[PDB]
Amino acid sequence: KEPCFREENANFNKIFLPTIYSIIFLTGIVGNGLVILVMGYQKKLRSMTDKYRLHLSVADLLFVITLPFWAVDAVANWYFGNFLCKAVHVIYTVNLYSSVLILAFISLDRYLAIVHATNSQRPRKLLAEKVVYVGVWIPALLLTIPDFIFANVSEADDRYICDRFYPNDLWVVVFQFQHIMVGLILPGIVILSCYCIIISKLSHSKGHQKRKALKTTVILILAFFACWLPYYIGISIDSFILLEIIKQGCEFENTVHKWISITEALAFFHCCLNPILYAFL
Amino acid sequence: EPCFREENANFNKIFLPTIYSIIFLTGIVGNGLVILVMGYQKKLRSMTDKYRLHLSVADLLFVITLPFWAVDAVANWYFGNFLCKAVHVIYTVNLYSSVLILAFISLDRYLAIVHATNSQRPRKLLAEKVVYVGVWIPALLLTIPDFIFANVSEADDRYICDRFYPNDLWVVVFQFQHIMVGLILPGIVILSCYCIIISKLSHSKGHQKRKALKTTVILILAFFACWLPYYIGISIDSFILLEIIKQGCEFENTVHKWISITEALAFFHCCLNPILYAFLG
Amino acid sequence: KEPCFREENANFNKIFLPTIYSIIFLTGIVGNGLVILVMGYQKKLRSMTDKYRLHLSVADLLFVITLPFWAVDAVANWYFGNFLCKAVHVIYTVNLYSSVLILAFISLDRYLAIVHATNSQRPRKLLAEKVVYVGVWIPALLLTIPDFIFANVSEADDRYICDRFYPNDLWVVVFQFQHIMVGLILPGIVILSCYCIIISKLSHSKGHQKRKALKTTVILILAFFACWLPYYIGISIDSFILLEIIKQGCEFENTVHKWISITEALAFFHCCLNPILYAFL
Amino acid sequence: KEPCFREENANFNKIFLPTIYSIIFLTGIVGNGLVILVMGYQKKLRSMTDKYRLHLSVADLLFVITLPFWAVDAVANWYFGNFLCKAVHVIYTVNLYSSVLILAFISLDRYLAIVHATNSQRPRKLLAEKVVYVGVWIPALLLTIPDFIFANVSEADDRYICDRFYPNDLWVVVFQFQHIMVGLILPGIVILSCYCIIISKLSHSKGHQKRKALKTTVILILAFFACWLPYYIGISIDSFILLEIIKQGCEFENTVHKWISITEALAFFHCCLNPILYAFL
Amino acid sequence: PAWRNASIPLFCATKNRDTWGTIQCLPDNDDYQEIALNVTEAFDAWNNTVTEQAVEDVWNLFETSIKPCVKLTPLQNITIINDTSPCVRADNCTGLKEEHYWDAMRFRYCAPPGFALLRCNDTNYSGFAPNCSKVVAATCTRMMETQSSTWFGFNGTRAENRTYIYWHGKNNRTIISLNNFYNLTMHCKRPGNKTVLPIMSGFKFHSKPVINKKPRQAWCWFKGEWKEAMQEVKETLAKHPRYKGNRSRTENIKFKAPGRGSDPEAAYMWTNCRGEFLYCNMTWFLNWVDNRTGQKQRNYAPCHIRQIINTWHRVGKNVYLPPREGELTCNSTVTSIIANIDTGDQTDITFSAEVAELYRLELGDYKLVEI
Repeated sequence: KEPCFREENANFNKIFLPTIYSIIFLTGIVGNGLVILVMGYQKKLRSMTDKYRLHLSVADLLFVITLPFWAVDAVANWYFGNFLCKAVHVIYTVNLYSSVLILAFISLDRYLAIVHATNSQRPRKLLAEKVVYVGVWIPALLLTIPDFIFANVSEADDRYICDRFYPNDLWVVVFQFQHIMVGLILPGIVILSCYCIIISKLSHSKGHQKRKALKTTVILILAFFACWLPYYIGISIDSFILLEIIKQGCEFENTVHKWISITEALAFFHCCLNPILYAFL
Repeated sequence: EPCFREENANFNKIFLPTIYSIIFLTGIVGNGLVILVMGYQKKLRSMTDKYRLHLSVADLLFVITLPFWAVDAVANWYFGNFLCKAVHVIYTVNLYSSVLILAFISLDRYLAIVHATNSQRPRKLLAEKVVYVGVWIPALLLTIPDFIFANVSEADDRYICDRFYPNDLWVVVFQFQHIMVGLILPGIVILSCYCIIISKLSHSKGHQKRKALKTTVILILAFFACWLPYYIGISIDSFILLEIIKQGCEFENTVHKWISITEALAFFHCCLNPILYAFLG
Repeated sequence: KEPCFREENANFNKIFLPTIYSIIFLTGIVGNGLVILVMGYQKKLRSMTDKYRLHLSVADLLFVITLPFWAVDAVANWYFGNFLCKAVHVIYTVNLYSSVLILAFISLDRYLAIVHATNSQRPRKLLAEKVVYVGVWIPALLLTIPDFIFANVSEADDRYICDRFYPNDLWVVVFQFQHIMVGLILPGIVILSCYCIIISKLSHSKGHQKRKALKTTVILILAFFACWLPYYIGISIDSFILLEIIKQGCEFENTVHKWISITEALAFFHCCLNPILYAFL
Repeated sequence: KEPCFREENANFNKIFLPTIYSIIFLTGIVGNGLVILVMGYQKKLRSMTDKYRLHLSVADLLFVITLPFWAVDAVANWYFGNFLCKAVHVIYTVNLYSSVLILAFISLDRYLAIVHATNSQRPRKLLAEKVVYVGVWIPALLLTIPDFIFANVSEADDRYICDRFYPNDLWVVVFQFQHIMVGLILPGIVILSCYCIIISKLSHSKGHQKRKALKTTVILILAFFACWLPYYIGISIDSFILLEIIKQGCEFENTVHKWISITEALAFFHCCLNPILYAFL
Repeated sequence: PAWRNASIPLFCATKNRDTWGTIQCLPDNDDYQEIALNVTEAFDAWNNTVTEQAVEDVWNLFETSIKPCVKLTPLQNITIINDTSPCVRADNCTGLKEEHYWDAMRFRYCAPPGFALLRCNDTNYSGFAPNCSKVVAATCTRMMETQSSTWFGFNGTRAENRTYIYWHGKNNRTIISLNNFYNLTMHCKRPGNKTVLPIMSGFKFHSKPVINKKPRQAWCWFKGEWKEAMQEVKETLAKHPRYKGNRSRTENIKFKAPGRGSDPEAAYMWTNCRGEFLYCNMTWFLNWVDNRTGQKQRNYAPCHIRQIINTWHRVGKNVYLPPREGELTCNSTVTSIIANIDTGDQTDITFSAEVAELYRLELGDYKLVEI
């Protein structure tokens, strides 16, 4: 029974992670700031989805303000205290939950716009004006008080590595699974069920021209899910490694840690695709 | 030399279930969308829609059992004997059947373009009955060895199940039959009808009104390119297995690593019909 | 001083080589049979450069009609004898040289097409009909009689490998040298000189639409040279590995040999392009 | 505290570096020679961007005319002398600084083209003709003077590495950091800020078609920074592990050096992008 | 008391409960009583009735236990290889070219009442002492060994911490005992049909067992400080009173083997391995012992199996079954040497095939007397 066998070598990770972090950070801040000062400041918006996509860009802009802290933690032993660590983890998690919640929200708006295309226009206005903040923002603030209380900097052999420290492994399992539910599956059945029934409703149409704006939303949904899928699969694999199920692979757990850092950096691409999709159609 | 040692690399054990999960997600979404837009709303207009409906139904019965293989690739099979009998029979019936309809579409197109005048009833005949009397029941005829030889085994704290033949001669002749059913006979069939239709279309440059065959040849070439490295892999495994080429333990282990990898990249043929319907070309 | 120490037994090399050989063989038969049927037999052709595409497809078909022996040599050792080894080496050399000379001839044909568009119509048909054979086909057989005498099999440890053998290293480096000049140096400045002349004379047109016919020739030439160049620089570095210059690495030498095998596999995609630029427009 | 732990193999680098060096050399000389031959001699220039694109291409031509010396140093050791080492170093530095400065000039030209479109036409001609040479070339020659003294080749045991040799290490760190400053900090801020004003004032247009020829300049800037930024973060990270901030990774220092060489070769592909961007539109 | 020599056969006592041990011998109660006597008696290892009785009982056990199928009547590199070598476990080393077993049985001889077995406890006893001062009376003897082999002796209980040489007074037959301080043991292992993890004959994860292509090839590996024991044997031979060679030069002593064309019993390792009777070539072993430079010096010997043997006690041959499938292993302690020593200008130690001389060593000090 080997307890840890902790291998924290990660030579290629310490170079590949900051390169992807700096690429994603620079394109995120440039595109998100630019799209904010053309959408929100100038009030250039005309459609209905542009408000939710504006919410996506301000959330991801807040993410890419604090992304260089993630880069300097990834390459270096960081020294910026515990209040900053709590701030970094809370803004990363409110972005991570607000993205999927407003993705479900914009899919619900697309369903209510296509299926109930005649007698529902003020529901879209109240959906985008009144109940949007209580729909995404304050639940995403509600699922962050454990991050407010559990983010602390360790006292190591000089590392000073800050990570979300939990009481026991069962807490790791239940919180990581709770991330799995509220980050992958429940917006998954919501988005996929609404898109499936508006595809089935589109068969009753005579090949009408209401699907010309559908392509950008469906390719945003598909690229977002393909961006976040391998990281969540690695999360589920690491969670199943816990509770002593596939416990034979200690060095397989080490390569799962290396792989989950790699797809964590790769899955951080959910801020780049929004102004790129603004650049194209 | 002591023996032959069997071991799978840890990089396959994490990248591989990632591949089955993404293939499962897009396969079930696209095939459910295609089936619920074709076989329930009756949006069929052409004759190839029935063929692609047969491809889609065989696809969805493959995808609905695919996560069993996904959890097999990481953890031991603790379901039962009959469950992996079911997953094996549905895998071989999908893999054979999809080859039969994927040749039947080319056969229909050969009977369409070359014999354009005197073919109105028989194309409808293969639309209704000849696919059911010559695709599924030959495919069901090639399951009864798996219905008799598939079994479970406990080999050193690892529950795997596979079509367990009594000797290596059965394995080598069944991998050979896998080549002569998957590649060879539909290969000369599909090359003969495509060569004849190309040579007759070269005589028919006077019109270009029918350009719906581009999706068909794109599907044909992408299916063959998706399945070719797997067939080359089992051919190499067949060649080492009948001791016509001997290289040692490392060649068989490299072949097994590569053959799981091309299982991963050859399971991509599920998401070929829905992306081609999403592109119309 | 250890000369070579050629005992490395690479495995992913020996697995990636036959699948590349098999896929390039299959697309060689498919595309070259289609283009030979629609050019040489139906006489569909409407231009002058299609005759050069026809002859290049004949040379590529002569390559891929026996490329499976290269595939078997990649899998296991040669068993067919020395006569087939001689035959495959001479067809490899005539195809390798003659493709480059017919690219030179088609670039010359485009040069008299673009520059001398008024007074060159009889050298156009003279280059198309008669002097093309005595320019590209038979001179490639004048550069294969030393290959005809110098190709044989070896008496190895139950292998009998098939390769060209020479009594001294001087013959080896001068034949690698003549491969460098014949494949890159003088036809390369032929392509460069004719192409800069026609790109200087192209700008005098007032937005003419004759540029769109040049695009196929330039993408074919660029794809051919970008496909063939890494093997060329690998064999140039391997030639400089001899002749008493850069003896410091033996493991560097065997990795150069592995790069030579990989680039020789990847450089056979010049048997792929001539149908591909006909399938696309 | 191990000082160096110098590597000795650099195995895949010594074969991969001359391949990409010859690729970029060949495509650079072909494209830059063709574009100079059409727009510096035949005078096909109509716009104002193409003058700076020509000057960028001529600095590009002086870089590709000496890239074979870099290929020789990659695969072999320096056999030429000291004056050629000085020459290749000064020409590499003026090319590197002049490309960044002239893309900043492209950004400033677009700034006065879109923002001050009504009152700035005579200083537009002034900036196109006269002060451009003082703007780009004179600071490059004033900045390469420390290169012009510090370019020496030391008599190493067998290698004779052409490198900028320094009396100490603080000068290395401060010159690397000023290289980072001139590469990124001022001109990236200038480019991104000016393009922010272009997009901000572009929203006042009611769907005008004045932004059609601007996308090629944006894709030029984005492509140049996309190749150049991994090398820039590599040298920045090398400066960070230097000056004794990160100390544990001497093997990670070797990884940093390998990454710096590999993405220096990949970042030399900014020579490639101007001719193919002129080939497209 | 007054004692006389008698030819009455004794009854054996054993601890093994096999068929021959129970049928022919009594159970043993380990009643080893020894009384020292201050008398002088003559003891001969070869003219002893107890040695002949032990040889006859050993031959009867060898005939009855391992029954032969047919009974016939006359009508430059030095590669020291241990048990963990890669060629050892696969049985593919460079070997020789192609040309019911009893278990751990050990018994004692107990005299009948009215009889005694006087034992010569002399330290300088060379198998023939006409005047032995240390005479010890014992009703039951010590615990002898029934293993039959040429060239050597295994599992003997008389291997003391010294070397003593038994020499017959009429010829050059010699029995040499070994030193137990050097820990002189051997190991022999025959790998059979090597199998794998069970069959796993399927589409993926398919294996292949390694069937032994040479059932007639075995390997015994030979351990201990044998150069020091060789020097001790040569020193005891030079210090022997019957030595006619140069006693101050041990280099004139040289170990030898019988020439080719003789019996395979005297020229090879005529020994048993769990019912299968080996025939090994100690030429590499003789080069390793004698340090003959320029030749193959190995610490092992390639062993060849043979279905036929020769009868060591009587005249005839015995043919056995073909060897069975599986792994064959043997382990014992080397205790004595059987050889013939010729004295002259160069002393030659030619290894003999007298299997009976092992039991003559084992029961040579004991002598049956009639009280």
